[PDB]
Amino acid sequence: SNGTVSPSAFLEPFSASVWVMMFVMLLIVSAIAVFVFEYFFTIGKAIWLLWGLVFNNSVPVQNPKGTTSKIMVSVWAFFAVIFLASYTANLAAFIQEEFVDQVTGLSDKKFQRPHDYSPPFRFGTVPNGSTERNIRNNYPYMHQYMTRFNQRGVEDALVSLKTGKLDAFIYDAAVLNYKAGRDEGCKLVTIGSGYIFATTGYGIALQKGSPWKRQIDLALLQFVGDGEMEELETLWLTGICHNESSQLDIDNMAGVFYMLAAAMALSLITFIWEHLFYW
Amino acid sequence: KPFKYQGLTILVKKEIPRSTLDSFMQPFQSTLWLLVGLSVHVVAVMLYLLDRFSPFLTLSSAMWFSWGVLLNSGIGEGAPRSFSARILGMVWAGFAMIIVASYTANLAAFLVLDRPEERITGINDPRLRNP
Amino acid sequence: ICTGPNDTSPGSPRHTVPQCCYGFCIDLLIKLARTMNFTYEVHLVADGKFGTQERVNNSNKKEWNGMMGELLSGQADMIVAPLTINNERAQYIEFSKPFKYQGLTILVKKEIPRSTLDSFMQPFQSTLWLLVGLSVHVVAVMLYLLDRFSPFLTLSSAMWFSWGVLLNSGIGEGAPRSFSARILGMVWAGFAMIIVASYTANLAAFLVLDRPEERITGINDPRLRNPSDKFIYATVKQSSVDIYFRRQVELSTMYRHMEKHNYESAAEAIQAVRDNKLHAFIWDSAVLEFEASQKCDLVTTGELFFRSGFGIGMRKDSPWKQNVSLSILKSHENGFMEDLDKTWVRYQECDSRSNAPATLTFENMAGVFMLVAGGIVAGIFLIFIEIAYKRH
Repeated sequence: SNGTVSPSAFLEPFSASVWVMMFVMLLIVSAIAVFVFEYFFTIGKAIWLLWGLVFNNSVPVQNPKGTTSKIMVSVWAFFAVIFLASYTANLAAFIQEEFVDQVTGLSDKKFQRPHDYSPPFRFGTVPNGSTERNIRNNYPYMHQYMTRFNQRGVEDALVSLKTGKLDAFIYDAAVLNYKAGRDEGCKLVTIGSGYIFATTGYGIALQKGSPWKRQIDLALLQFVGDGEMEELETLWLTGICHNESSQLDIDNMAGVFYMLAAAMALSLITFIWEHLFYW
Repeated sequence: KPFKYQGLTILVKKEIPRSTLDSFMQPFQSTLWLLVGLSVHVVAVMLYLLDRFSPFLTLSSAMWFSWGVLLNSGIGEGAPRSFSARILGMVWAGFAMIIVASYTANLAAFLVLDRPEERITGINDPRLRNP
Repeated sequence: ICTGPNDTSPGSPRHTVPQCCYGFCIDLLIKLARTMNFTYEVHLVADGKFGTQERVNNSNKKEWNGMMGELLSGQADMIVAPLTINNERAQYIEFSKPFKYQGLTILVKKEIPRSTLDSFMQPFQSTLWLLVGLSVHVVAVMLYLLDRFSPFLTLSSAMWFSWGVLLNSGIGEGAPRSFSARILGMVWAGFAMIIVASYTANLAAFLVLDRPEERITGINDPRLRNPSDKFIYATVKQSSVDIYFRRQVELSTMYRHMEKHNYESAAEAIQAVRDNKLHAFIWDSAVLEFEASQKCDLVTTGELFFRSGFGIGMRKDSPWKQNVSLSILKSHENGFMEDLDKTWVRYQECDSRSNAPATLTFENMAGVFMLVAGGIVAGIFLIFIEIAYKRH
């Protein structure tokens, strides 16, 4: 999926408790301080100076005249530059395009109810397999919904899912893991970061009461214990996208634009409030 | 007996960084650039529109203030006089700080367009393993 | 109702008292008992060992302990337990198809970041802090001297200029007048910019401590491949993992580090890891991930190795093999087993696991809040100092 960035991502660097403690309590304490230190310069001018100093942008302010007030402003500005450096130290990593899964799992309501959506969700499986048997014995209605989206094979399903013809492909785990590893551009991923439903394995078929069952079982267990399975799977079943500089769009900066929109709204509300107050 | 010990290895061409004239404009998309440019002007106009009709900051003063606080220059020493204008201006300065910090956090990253695509991790690398 | 030993401590009188048992194995067994018409009688093990082929002292005869020790002796005939399938155990007794596919993993301490008041001042050394504190004053003073003795900015104004240049405040009002001072002020401003840029560059790493050693990487971790006397890791004595580590040809060396610290039970090893007594715990993935989800200060590493499954052990000559195999597989195919996982293993109290950088909180910069409080309480005294000064 293309993914998106939450509007609250740029508030995530610092917890809301830290934000409210510094920017309401600590800020007002420092401002009322500097005001009373200057008294021994309206409080509005004081809070304006503190606000401008928290994030320095050459904002026009009226500096206090007292020596102790100047010391207070200097220590607050040291605090503010610490804040700015800490906030911008990991701002790039916090504002990162995160990829959200559109389907939570095999029990998602999109699979359960495909009709109640503006697009008909297009998802099916390759017939003549254990997957269709499991789907039938578990979910008959969703199987008869499968019937019109059946794919000829795995490569056909992959090339159809690369385009807009299909949305999801349901099939056994190992093949999909191999395909996702060997996919070009890593545009195909399994849901749930490796969500497995049947959690079954591949076995060696034998005739009923075959005398070879014991020897085969011992051989496979010996191979598993000696670790050969590890290099055999990392030589054949290994993938490319496994174990693996972006522009910023309006969606990435959606939160700050919402903040400024709310600021414009509250400024208009305060404008109305002061007109009624003076009236 | 050998006179030089060595082994097989891979030679590749170094992709020298070719810097375009718009590289520093890469971090911010063109649509974002236009949107923030329009936002600067609309904030600049609304500041003096709100300030002039205050019973309790002209064109040039307001626009210079907005541009300077956006660029952190201090070109215009003119502060708004009305309260709601104060809040609007301080939020505008905060948004300017956030956007310039975001631009800084990725300007140098897009200033040099070097990626480890040409780097080869021996013979176990995929692009050589997979023709 | 399960009859088991009362005291698990070695060298203690172990008498069979009936406790009450319930869990994934228990309700799996009741599922088998409902699907297949039979009666059960659950009882605990004489000891706390899963099972290991061991030599006995007399006559050097092989024997099994724990589950298979009871099973081969006829005391029990079927096992519901997290019993790993391996070559050694399959030779004598037979295992059904796995009811939980899982590998091996390492559990370690989360090691929450150490928060200190002086974290923010860490980037620069104390000597450098003192030297720059002297440098701001000395630059202020020769700026004052240069402007005072100009051929054609008082002391307090000079200090305010220097301080507002060192830290961006705007307090300093009034540029130097003499041309000699107007270049030294500029170069001091450049020095201040260099200082603040250097401070900003890497204060994040010093504010929140990193995890150079905590980032375990499977069994390929250097302190796991080559065990030292400082990093101690162990597991449950006489279990599947002991046999596995004894079987590999390359890992034998660390197995020699492994034998002298083995714990009697998984819970004891988990507790030892919890209180920073055991650095790392080698165990099956399922129990470790459940513990990490439940015990919030414990963390898994990943890189699963020796993938296997928990199986139902049973005697080599018993008629229940096919029946239990089909029953357990039918429990696989339908909705039973993922429901059981949801009800018993799939629930989190804390996760705090993400690839994003850590979110800054109170303790991360409690130092700067204490610093601003100290600034407030210092100002509330320097005001009386300056009032006394104005009195003079």
